[PDB]
Amino acid sequence: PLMGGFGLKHPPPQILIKNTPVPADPPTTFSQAKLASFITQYSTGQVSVEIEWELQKENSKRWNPEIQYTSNYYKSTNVDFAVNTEGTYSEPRPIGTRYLTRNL
Amino acid sequence: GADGVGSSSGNWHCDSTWLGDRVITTSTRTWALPTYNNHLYKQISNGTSGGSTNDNTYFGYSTPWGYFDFNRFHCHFSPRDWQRLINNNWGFRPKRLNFKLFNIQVKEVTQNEGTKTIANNLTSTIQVFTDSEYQLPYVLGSAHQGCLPPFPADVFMIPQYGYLTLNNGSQAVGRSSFYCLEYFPSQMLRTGNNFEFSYQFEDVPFHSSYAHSQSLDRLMNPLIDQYLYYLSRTQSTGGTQGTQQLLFSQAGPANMSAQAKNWLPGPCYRQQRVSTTLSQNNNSNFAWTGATKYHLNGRDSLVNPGVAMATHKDDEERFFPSSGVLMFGKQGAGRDNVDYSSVMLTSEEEIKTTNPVATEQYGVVADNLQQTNTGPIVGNVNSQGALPGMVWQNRDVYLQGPIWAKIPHTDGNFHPSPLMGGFGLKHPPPQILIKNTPVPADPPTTFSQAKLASFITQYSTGQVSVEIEWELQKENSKRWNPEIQYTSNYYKSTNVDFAVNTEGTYSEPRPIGTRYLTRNL
Amino acid sequence: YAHSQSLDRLMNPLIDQYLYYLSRTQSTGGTQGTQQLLFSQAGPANMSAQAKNWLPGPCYRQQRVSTTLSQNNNSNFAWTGATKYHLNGRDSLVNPGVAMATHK
Repeated sequence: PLMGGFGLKHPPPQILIKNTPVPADPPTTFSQAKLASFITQYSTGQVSVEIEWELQKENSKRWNPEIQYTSNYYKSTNVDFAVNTEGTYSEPRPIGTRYLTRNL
Repeated sequence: GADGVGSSSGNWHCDSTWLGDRVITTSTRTWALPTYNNHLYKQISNGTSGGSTNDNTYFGYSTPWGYFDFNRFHCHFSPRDWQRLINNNWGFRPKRLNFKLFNIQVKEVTQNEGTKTIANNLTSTIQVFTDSEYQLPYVLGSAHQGCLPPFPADVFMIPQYGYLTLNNGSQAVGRSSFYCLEYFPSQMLRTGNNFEFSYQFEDVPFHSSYAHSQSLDRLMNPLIDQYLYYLSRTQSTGGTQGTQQLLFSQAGPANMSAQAKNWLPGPCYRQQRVSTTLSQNNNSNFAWTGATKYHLNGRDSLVNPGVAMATHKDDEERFFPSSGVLMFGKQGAGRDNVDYSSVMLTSEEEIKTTNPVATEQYGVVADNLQQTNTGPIVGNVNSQGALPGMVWQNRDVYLQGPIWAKIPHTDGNFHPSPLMGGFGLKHPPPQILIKNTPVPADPPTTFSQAKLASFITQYSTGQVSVEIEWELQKENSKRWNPEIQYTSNYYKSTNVDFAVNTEGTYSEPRPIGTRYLTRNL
Repeated sequence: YAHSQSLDRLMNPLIDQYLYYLSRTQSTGGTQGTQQLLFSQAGPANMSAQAKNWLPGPCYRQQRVSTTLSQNNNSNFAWTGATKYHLNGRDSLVNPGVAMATHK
């Protein structure tokens, strides 16, 4: 992909879900038309997903230290990647995936 | 059991599997069953004492019961899956069907001032039974409304069940039959339970989908003559005197009309002809008056459609018989006195080969018996019965049309097959009947002889699923050039056909005939 | 046995049909008789126009006779106006004929 990530020829299927429509009380006398009324409705539940990942271990002889992604040492108003006063979770900056080095 | 309220009693199957020749098609819809007749049986009638005439008199009952009607094709075939059927196949017939109710939930409702409020009633039940002994009037096959809506998102209302019986005028005779449906074994269902049964269609002929490539009179060999002779000329020709003489000839390529032919066109029962162009039709109302009718028990009944007959001959598109063709509506078309634009007109053109044109005479026969002094006179046969040596084609079926009908059980019938098309059956699929189990309101403390006149307003809803295993007759043919196929327009349009519109109203633009592929007669 | 349902009454009294028939050939309710094709559905109101799947049995007419003497004509039509079939020059009266309802 241009956005990055993995291209796949058989991606994970997409799950589709809908409330089963519940019609309100239809009239007594038959009517040809389809039922235009329904009971306002919504549903809630829990969903769980796991992904088993495979890693390629980093095996390298570079003498000096590498570069690593690390949180700031210095004080700040409030913790990054954590909630704020009013409870709004916030992530300050994007995280690149490339730090460790490899000989071309 | 292991069902209970917390668990759902079924799944949702809408699918079509093409397995070799067999093709399994299933469907599912959401249904809602209103209480009918405040749980009463009612004698209903229409007397001619009112504006009604003697033809419209009926006598009958309207029961609280209601019945699932799946009888129409468009229930069981998605238009694409109905395309694969008519493009690739000569013929098809059903074999066995299966039927399921499930996820039944019952509800009640109360009216408190203007507040209209619904709740669930867990214990309340509904009753379900099929007639497998055919002990009831079988009212499917008259193409009444209310069949499972084509587009599976729709939710439909189960139609009320009633029937008609003998009358004399508005009153009834001694043979008038009554039926109390609660008098049959039925199953009572609770929101946990489901209902299922399996049916098997009786042996039935493949419905022919194809158009003969050879008109019935053209079976000859173009090149070769015949060894038979016919009477070409009664009068000595090329002389000043008209002396009569019998001369004979052979019918070759030159004159093909006189050739001896081994078969006859199908039977013919005339219709009146009508043009879509208004100026061409007469100025009058001949609709009912000049209509083609049959007289029964003093009640003149219009013949709709009538026997299967070619709609219009070659190089006239516009003329169609009065009642001869099935006529559907466009989506959202009015009920009564709606203009021509809203109705759709099926056409018989496929069968023009083997059957006579509907609006034209079948044949000509001699009226008189000739003599020296008597000139021969020949009359028209407007209606011609069946004679030995006649072949014909039954009426085509359409995506909207009915699938079957119940052959009446009588001692003598000639080639049963419905006029609407479809399959005739001597043991059709049973009809399912269903009703809310009536729940009485609080009766008084002191005993009362009278039956309980109050009930809790109620309705129920659930899911229904039906599958039909079909058998196909594969199309095996050597025709060199391409066939004709049913295909959607290539050119752009406001919006897709057979698909929803802006406001969400599903619509089907035109009927779909079953006959494209060709077969050598 | 005697069928409890006359052949034209097989319908459902309550429900309409989805087929249409030709109700009226002429624009109605105007001073001018301009012809117009209007269509309708046959419901409970008009049951005669409904599309029916079968036909009455075959028919070969007979002459009608009343037991009341005054009502019948004054003549001998017995043999003369009889319903006959012609075979090999010998006209043979049809007795009884095909099974047909005696009187309406």
